[PDB]
Amino acid sequence: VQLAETGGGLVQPGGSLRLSCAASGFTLDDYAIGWFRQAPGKEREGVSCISSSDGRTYYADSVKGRFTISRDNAKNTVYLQMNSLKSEDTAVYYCATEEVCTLGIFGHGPDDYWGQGTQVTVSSEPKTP
Amino acid sequence: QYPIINFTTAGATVQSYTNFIRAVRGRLTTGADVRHEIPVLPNRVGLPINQRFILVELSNHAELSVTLALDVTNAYVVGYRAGNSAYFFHPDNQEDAEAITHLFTDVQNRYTFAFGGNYDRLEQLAGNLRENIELGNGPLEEAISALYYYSTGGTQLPTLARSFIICIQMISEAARFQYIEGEMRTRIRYNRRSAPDPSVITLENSWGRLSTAIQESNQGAFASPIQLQRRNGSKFSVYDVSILIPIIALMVYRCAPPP
Ligand SMILES: [Cl-]
Ligand SMILES: [Cl-]
Ligand SMILES: [Cl-]
Ligand SMILES: [Cl-]
Ligand SMILES: [Cl-]
Ligand SMILES: [Cl-]
Ligand SMILES: [Cl-]
Ligand SMILES: [Cl-]
Repeated sequence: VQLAETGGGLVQPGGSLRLSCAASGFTLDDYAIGWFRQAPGKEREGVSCISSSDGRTYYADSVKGRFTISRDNAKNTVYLQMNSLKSEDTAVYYCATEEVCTLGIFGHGPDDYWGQGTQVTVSSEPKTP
Repeated sequence: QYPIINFTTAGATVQSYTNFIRAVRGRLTTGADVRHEIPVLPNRVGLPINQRFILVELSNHAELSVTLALDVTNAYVVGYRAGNSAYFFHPDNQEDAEAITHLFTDVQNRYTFAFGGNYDRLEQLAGNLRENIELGNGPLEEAISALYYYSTGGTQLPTLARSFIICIQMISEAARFQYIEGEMRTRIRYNRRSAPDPSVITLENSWGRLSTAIQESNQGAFASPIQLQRRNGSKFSVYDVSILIPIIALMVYRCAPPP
């Protein structure tokens, strides 16, 4: 069982990025998949989730209208399209499996599986690779 | 005389249970009153009797079946049928006592318990709190059997009350809360039984207050926070509707929608 995240990097304010979460060893089709983010000195927070039922999607207020989550079942992969990026979006982004979408508010579930994360930095000026 | 939704524990899967709960929800609400992306149940006031109840038929591999009756106004169990016998919780007023005479009308062997179906009473009768009653497909199969065997003289009251606690959580509370449906799905997926953690218990205890806070909210904010618990028992406060949208699947009607 592995969840592999890619797509992070440094992007300019107002720019866009697409993160990928690819599963191995199991099928993402029968789980909800959530994106979470941890910014420096801040509580880790749910960002977006997509249900295993009927493609229902949920978003944190702070990203509504800017981020879009989607799933490609044939590729066993979930994506987070991030547009209109703001400095406040800088964080490590994680994906995780859950049975149903919760945006993390009840804590980690005992059987939830998390990836290792990708750094997203929103800034006009260069930085650490 | 009312819509019936069927489910069996025999060979149950995540998918069969999910499809069952979806059907329950679809019969509890018309979908015409949705607020903050959460459906609202029908208003009880003036609700015609033909619209008041739905039936949930549960079967197990031993070929026992019981049919629960749910009140559409609160998604809660009011009684059940086993064969041609029916049993009802104590009703709260004359109108509700009259309403339940319209359930299982081909059954003359009918009994109304001296107690209601609230958790406080059922836990007292069961001799155990919800935190010590295991849930899962096995518990549900056993609860079906116990409800059935009350009608043959084979279930004593503590076991009956425990079995009601199981059914109410796995059917009524799962219909109300997608999060609770998810907790039951986990138990099916991993073929396990376990008691509900504090997040489940506190949500159950908070459904009426959450329904109020959402319907009385202003700019998506609650007038006063509601305290919930995480799975590890730690306490946190909720101030706004948005984070509850994925959690809550149905709300009891509290007031008319905004103009
Ligand atoms: Cl979900
Ligand atoms: Cl069974
Ligand atoms: Cl109805
Ligand atoms: Cl009510
Ligand atoms: Cl009695
Ligand atoms: Cl009572
Ligand atoms: Cl308890
Ligand atoms: Cl469990």
